[PDB]
Amino acid sequence: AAVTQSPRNKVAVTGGKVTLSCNQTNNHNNMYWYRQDTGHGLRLIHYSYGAGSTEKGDIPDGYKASRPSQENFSLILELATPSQTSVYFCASGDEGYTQYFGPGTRLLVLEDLRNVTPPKVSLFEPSKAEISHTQKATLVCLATGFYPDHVELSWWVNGKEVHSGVCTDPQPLKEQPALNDSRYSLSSRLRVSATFWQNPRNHFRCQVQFYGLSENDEWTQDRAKPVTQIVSAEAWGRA
Amino acid sequence: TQVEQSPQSLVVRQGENCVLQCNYSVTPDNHLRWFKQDTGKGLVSLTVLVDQKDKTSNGRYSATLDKDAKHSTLHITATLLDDTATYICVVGDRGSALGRLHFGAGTQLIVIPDIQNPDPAVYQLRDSKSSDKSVCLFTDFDSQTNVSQSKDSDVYITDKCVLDMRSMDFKSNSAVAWSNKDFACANAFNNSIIPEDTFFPS
Amino acid sequence: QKTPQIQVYSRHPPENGKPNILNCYVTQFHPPHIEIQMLKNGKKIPKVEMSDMSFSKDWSFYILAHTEFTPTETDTYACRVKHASMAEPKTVYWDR
Amino acid sequence: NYTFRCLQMSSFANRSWSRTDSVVWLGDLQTHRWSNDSATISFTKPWSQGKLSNQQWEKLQHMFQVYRVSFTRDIQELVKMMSPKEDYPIEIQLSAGCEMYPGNASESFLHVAFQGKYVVRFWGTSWQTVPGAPSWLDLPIKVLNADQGTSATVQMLLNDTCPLFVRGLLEAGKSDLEKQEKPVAWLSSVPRQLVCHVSGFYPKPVWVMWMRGDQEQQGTHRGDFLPNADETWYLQATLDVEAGEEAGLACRVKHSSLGGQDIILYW
Ligand SMILES: CCCCCCCCCCCCCCCCCCCCCCCCCCCCC(=O)N[C@@H](/C=C/[C@H]1O[C@H](CO)[C@H](O)[C@H](O)[C@H]1O)[C@H](O)[C@H](O)CCCCCCCCCCCCCC
Ligand SMILES: *[C@@H]1O[C@H](CO)[C@@H](O[C@@H]2O[C@H](CO)[C@@H](O)[C@H](O)[C@H]2NC(C)=O)[C@H](O)[C@H]1NC(C)=O
Ligand SMILES: *[C@@H]1O[C@H](CO)[C@@H](O)[C@H](O)[C@H]1NC(C)=O
Repeated sequence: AAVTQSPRNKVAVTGGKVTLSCNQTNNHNNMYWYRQDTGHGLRLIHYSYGAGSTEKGDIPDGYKASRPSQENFSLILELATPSQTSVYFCASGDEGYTQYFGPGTRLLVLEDLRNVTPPKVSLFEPSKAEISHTQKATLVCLATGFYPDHVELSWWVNGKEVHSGVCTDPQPLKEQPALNDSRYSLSSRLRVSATFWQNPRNHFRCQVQFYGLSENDEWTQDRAKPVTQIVSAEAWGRA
Repeated sequence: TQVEQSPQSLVVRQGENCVLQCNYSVTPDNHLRWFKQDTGKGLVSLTVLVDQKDKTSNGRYSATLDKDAKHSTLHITATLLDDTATYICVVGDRGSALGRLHFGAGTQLIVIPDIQNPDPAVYQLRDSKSSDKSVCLFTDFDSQTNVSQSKDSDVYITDKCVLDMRSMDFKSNSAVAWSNKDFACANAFNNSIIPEDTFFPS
Repeated sequence: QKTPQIQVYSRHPPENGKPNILNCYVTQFHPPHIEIQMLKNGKKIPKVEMSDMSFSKDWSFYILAHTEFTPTETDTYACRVKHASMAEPKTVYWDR
Repeated sequence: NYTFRCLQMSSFANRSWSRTDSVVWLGDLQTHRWSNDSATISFTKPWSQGKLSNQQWEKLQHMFQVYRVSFTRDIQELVKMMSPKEDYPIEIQLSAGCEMYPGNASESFLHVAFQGKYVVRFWGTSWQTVPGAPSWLDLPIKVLNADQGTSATVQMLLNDTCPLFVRGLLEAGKSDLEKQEKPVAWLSSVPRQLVCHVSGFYPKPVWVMWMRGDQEQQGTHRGDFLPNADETWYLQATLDVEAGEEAGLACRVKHSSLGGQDIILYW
């Protein structure tokens, strides 16, 4: 059984309308909307027993639910608020007790979208000192000057994502801790064998997926629109 | 809050065993499920206990249910670095779709990596597209070594991070430091208590 | 909806001047929400005992009401019943 | 052959308000009452605990106690699951128990009525709809059958715990069950329908016939068996006759309480 959610990640503004979607092709009659908040367990918001149905959960305030069909169940936030910043989980199930959960949706409601900025990504090639000394090569990536902290950093070797020998900062650090609206920075490392980096045919690419404004958000400011986008840096191997 | 988890968080070293508690007052208690949630990721089910007195085992994971005491434990045998996640207890009050699930806040687990042959060093790494700007990488140091945050606000030092070169079975700690405003790798990790035999090249 | 049936009768032989028990027995009604009063000269008797409501194999509800009464040739005894199936309350008088 | 009955009746007025009352009969005698207000089940006979130990009854009361709450939320959820196909007010009854036969033989039942109509029964290992029941009930049924805990519990209760308990009840209540109570008879006529009132007899089987000496009257019309407060029975027999035929007739009553000593009451 598989359950999907769209979007996977979202940045919104106070007063705006936000629709979180949930797709399930398991033919399950029942679908459930939860939210996760640190300090609490998952709390139920809304649930549906089939197409047309919707029922209030434990914490239904500020949320409206819609079940257009067996396949889809949507959570609608009519007038968004910062109190609605959470990871939202969708679940579905048949007549049994098992509830199958989707991947989860991070929602961040900001007061104003003015300070939103995509990252500047820079891939730093390994040291020759390391290669000779350790017989291993560590690539280092760096995303800078981005706001808010809703990004996903991934490493790509020859068009295919790698996880082995990778680790990212668990949390992005503020560039201006003295500022309340501070833009963030995130670092990540990829480590491969020296002989693998020495191969000139190996294409290395650090990728940051940035989550910002929708293709429907209004933008009046001077610089370019900080829309949900990918920013990446890349390098080739060398002997 | 009808579900309570203990400890709130714990820190173990790679290889050691840890036991996670769950106590509940949910009436009735049809079943209890354990979840593993990697930070940022979703809810991976580990096992589900159902009987009055129940025991299960899913690999290194093994759980026990005593409904009379309304209590459950999850033992993890020989912890790996992968086990670093929040572990969630969930009690369901029916054996059908009429049931509501009751979620615990979760026990947080942090597993400290086992660095076999530490070889601490600081390397300088340069930008591929603009070789003027560079970074300083403190790496290959053991677990005992802590990295202090950046005191100077115009310098940036990230917290330690552990990567696993899986196909080689090799682990290493790393931390990245860089600044734009007078700054070099030789004098970057003076902020932190570095080992005496830390390799400084060039 | 099932319309109720009221049957009034005495426990012992109805002897004028001798203390006795009167039974009001309502049956064959649904829904089970019902108000039942035992009356002496059209007036509600204070301590009227009521048994717990039950139903038969045909699913229709029944309930027995009983009070202590000392009958005379002049006094009238009745059983007033209010139920959702009827627009107007129904009262059945005791007869010997 | 005694039939044991646990009679549950639930009223669901609207989305929030509801109540559940229960009464328990062994034969024509009440053994237990469980009002909505009472958190615990009440004994109405000194022998209502049967041959069960104090721990056994407690484990069994707590089981039902949980069930009542479980049942309340479950219906409300099944209403939501069906809406708008079903709507308040909702009236649900349950007739569950076991009938006892010679030897160690017994048959158990669980019958559910929705809005005064018999719709669902537990049979063998699962819930099923009866003939005549609406098709939308298939879903609630499917959901209840999904719950394997309830199924295992109900099988145990119907297969084992019912007949075991009632076999214990019959021993503990022998004196009350095998009790004998003498009927009292009196006569009256109404504009003339000649009535033979009979009251205070136990057990329920009785024989009341109008006789002109030996002539068992063809016009004898027996009424309905009506209960008394002190757990005895009342019955009347009305005869259809013309005026002047009052004398020469009598009402005869046969009962196990008298044992040959047939009551003969002349007018
Ligand atoms: C089957 C039992 C008698 C037979 C009598 C034998 C008992 C003998 C003992 C003598 C005791 C004397 C005292 C009598 C007290 C009088 C009150 C009882 C009268 C009613 C008859 C009882 C029949 C019901 C018993 C079912 C109880 C089962 C129990 O507690 N089950 C729960 C389960 C709760 C949870 O927790 C459980 C653990 O406890 C398990 O883990 C379960 O898996 C889990 O789900 C469930 O919520 C269960 O579904 C509850 C609903 C019953 C269905 C009936 C609905 C009919 C369908 C109609 C719907 C139409 C749709 C309308 C819109
Ligand atoms: C309780 O009794 C019922 C019979 O009344 C049992 O149900 C039967 O189960 C067998 C196999 O287990 C089936 O082949 C039959 O079809 C069932 N009978 C009916 C009439 O449906 C049930 O197994 C008993 N349960 C327990 C726990 O003893
Ligand atoms: C019946 O009992 C339950 C639990 O005690 C209660 O919540 C409910 O309000 C009661 N019903 C009525 C009508 O008082």
